Amino acid sequence: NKYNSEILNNIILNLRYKDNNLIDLSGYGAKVEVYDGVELNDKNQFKLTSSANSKIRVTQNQNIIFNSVFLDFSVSFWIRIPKYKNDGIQNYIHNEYTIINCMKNNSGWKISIRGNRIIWTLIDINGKTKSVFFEYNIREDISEYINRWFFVTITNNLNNAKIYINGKLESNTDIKDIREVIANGEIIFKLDGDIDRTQFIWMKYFSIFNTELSQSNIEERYKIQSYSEYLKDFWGNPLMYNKEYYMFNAGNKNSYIKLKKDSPVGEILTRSKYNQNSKYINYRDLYIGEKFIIRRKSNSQSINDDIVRKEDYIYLDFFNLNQEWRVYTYKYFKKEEEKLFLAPISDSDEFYNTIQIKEYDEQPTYSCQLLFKKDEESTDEIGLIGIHRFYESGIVFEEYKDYFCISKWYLKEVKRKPYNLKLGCNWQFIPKDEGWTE
Repeated sequence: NKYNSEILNNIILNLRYKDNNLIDLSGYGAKVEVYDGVELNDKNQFKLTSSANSKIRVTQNQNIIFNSVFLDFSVSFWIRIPKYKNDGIQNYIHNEYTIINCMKNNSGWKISIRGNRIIWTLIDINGKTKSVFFEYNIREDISEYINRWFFVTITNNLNNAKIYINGKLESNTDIKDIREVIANGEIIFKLDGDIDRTQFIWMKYFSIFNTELSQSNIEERYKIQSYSEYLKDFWGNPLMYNKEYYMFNAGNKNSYIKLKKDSPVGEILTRSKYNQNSKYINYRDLYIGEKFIIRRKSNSQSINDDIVRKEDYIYLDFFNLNQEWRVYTYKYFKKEEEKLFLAPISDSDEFYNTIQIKEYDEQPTYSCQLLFKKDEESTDEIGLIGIHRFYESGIVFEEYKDYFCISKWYLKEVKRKPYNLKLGCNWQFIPKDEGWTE
């Protein structure tokens, strides 16, 4: 409809990937210099490292007779900040480093990071300062932010500086007392401060607007830049085939899958937690439970790797001590839910092995759903993969226990609006990542 141009309104700088480089497609033609230390890929993601040559310099229109200033302006971008090093806590919490700086005659703005806090700073013509920040908890079991791509938007008008995270307002600072801010300085993208040589930042879709973006407009941009045909992993990157993944359940965040001893089923256990005793941090381990791997079903030709897309037909396997086993459901079960069947790769006609990976959520998410159908062409849906607490009435036992299950119930629950985010049928895949050490 070319009606999707709405999120381009008032844009004055739009950094985009093009021919192994970054260029401003705003139409105002800013000069962009990307140095050799900046890693760039087609997916619009760029990485800033500790290297001196890891920087980006953007030059804007020069102001000859008068000073160029902003009244209302906004800054948009996605970012992924790696988790702190357990052995480098002090440096993480105390050393602030600039990631992006835009100033001329000591006036302008900048974005800096101090540990788990992202900071927006304004400096007027007098040197007067004002800051608004977003800090995410580092003592939480499962963080929605640490080492995961998330959307940032900072808007400014003459009275308030607001920080929006993932389309929602998180912080606000009264800036009425701050004066004019020089806006045409060079914009330097580069890590600057006393940082660990291993520190890095990933950023994507950096843009500036010469207006105060509305929440409504920010939400739409959030939705549009979150949209993709491929599914994503726990970190927000594209989901792939033939890649080792630990499985996470949105509905039961502190649980993981473990092949139950002496059984062909997966039991659900509680995640181990940070063992040391730092008073600053806490988290549940993520690299635990069975190591799963997604294999392409339909047309399996020399599968070495690749991207998983919505509606793809797959095989959900996992390694049982070097051997690659598979996840199945019995073609027959009468309970509302039953235990999934874990076993070697076979063609048995006693159970279903084909899964279709879906996305029932209409809003941005990194979760997906796993559905077993009679077959690819059939519309008879068997059930969705999830977690359910069964009742093990032993002759003396009398105990309830969580199992990796399939459920007929979910099939109707995923239909309810708004889409249920708390469902135990929402999964996320976690691959080892340099940004997360435990």
